[PDB]
Amino acid sequence: SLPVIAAPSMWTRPQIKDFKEKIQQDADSVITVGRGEVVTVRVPTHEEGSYLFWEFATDNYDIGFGVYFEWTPLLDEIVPVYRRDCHEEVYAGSHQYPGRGVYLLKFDNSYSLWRSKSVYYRVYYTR
Amino acid sequence: PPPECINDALQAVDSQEVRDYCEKKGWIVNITSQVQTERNI
Repeated sequence: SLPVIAAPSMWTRPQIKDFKEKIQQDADSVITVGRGEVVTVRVPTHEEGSYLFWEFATDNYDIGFGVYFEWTPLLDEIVPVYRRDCHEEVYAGSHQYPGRGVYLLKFDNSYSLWRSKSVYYRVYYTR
Repeated sequence: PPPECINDALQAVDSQEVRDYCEKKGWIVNITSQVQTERNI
């Protein structure tokens, strides 16, 4: 049979100001998504069974967010892209590695005609 | 330390401190600097 993929986990936590100021230290962890733009963050390949952790937030507005997995071009839909209010709270989640491959974090502003978004993000994995 | 257990913990108690603790013990690794970015319109 084809691999069964684990359901992702998602949660929020209330301290956004502290997150941003912490993430602001590394300037490359903060990216501007232009009007009508989609920025895809590609996480380096890791071993099966591990977990990817992601966190993100924005300043003044919501942004579209989803997660796909690219096998070592087959893609799987982990977290469907949807708009989140990550300006109100820090958004975080996790997924178990189905196999060896690249994770794609989609920050999707494509619906926004007049507004650029500032995205503060961070990622971990388990050894 | 099972990854499944690290995962379960981070849902309930999530904080910078817990993440720091797990990173010190070598359980999790911060890869944010090692990513590639692709920008489409």
